[PDB]
Amino acid sequence: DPREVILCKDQDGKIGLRLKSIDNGIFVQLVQANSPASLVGLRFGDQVLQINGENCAGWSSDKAHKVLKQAFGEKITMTIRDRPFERTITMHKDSTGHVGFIFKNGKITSIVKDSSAARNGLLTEHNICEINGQNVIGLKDSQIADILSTSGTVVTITIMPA
Amino acid sequence: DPREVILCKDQDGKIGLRLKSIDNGIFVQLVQANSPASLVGLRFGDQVLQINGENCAGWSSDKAHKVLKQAFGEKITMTIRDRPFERTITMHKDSTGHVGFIFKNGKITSIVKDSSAARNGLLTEHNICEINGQNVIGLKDSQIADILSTSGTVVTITIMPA
Ligand SMILES: CC(C)[C@@H](C(=O)N[C@@H](C)C(=O)O)N1Cc2ccccc2C1=O
Ligand SMILES: CC(C)[C@@H](C(=O)N[C@@H](C)C(=O)O)N1Cc2ccccc2C1=O
Repeated sequence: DPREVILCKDQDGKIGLRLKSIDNGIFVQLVQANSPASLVGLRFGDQVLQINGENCAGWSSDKAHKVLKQAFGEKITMTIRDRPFERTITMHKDSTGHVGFIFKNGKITSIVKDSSAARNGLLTEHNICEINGQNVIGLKDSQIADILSTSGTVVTITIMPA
Repeated sequence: DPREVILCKDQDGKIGLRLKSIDNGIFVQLVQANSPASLVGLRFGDQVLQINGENCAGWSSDKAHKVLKQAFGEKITMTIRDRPFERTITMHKDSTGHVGFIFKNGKITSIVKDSSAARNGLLTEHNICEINGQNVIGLKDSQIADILSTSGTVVTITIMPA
């Protein structure tokens, strides 16, 4: 089900959040670390239903950001649906220490034949969100590879359509 | 998470199934009624992981259909993941008996302002799969409207990206 969240604006007068209009709906594109957004448990992928009571259905990215910018008081209220496009998939590394997919800009671009990823039916055109609980949104590809490399045999990732 | 299914080829030498390659993965596009696919509970949206042991990752629509066509013997085995893109949303009709969205060819094309659909954050470019348990895949728009009309106030629908 959805849920309500109350959060306050920081010194610089922001919440550390980017919103994207996708199919006439507003979605969290990035949540900056240690921000008011972070504390109340907002994460990349969350759907924004209302902002201060008003429905977001139909709003552009620009409209959604302009509402928050001129939003009145200390406290903004938001009705959220938790990552509705969330898919978790558990994979196992082979002898070479690989689960078997290629990615660019944190998005899966190809699957390796007869790998663990192929076995479990991983899909391309999906962004990597987490790896074993560690959020990888807004990291460089090399930083993602480090996390993959420093993982154990069991590799659980969370994905979403691009 | 996944599961195995065994099914036999019918008199006309088919299973009554269409498969579509989506993001280097095979998916059920349509399940013809009273077919071997229908028995054993295949439905539009299911992901095909293996066909007769072999991983489907990377296969084209043509490749996937060609495997089944020349597949040896009475019995085909398939590893399936049940509708992984499934999203349910419950809505309530207004005074005019409307939840507030437009659709064409069983796909949501627009949301009505300040409706129940807007309130609950329904998205366009999503196919309607069920309505209160009733499957509406392969129905005409008018037949869908009948089911909507003959629904009560509470309207639960299942959707998927187009
Ligand atoms: C094996 C390589 C090609 C692959 C990889 O580490 N694969 C993982 C998912 C596995 O199988 O453990 N990487 C690492 C990397 C770093 C920077 C930019 C792109 C990539 C990429 O595709
Ligand atoms: C309000 C009307 C135009 C709408 C509708 O009854 N939808 C409900 C779910 C609502 O608006 O709540 N319909 C009915 C129909 C029949 C055949 C083809 C398209 C449509 C369509 O968009």
